[PDB]
Amino acid sequence: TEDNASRLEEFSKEWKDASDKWNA
Amino acid sequence: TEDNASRLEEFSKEWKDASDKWNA
Repeated sequence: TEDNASRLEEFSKEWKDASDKWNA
Repeated sequence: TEDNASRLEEFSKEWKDASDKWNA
């Protein structure tokens, strides 16, 4: 569970970067 | 674990919105 949570906390940065890129 | 699951259930809506936007 904690490993999966760490994976998602890592992936959220990538998703935020993608959303910021696509907002422009 | 339950807080992380709630976070992912919230984020899935945003990902679905992004996929729907990019399908057009």
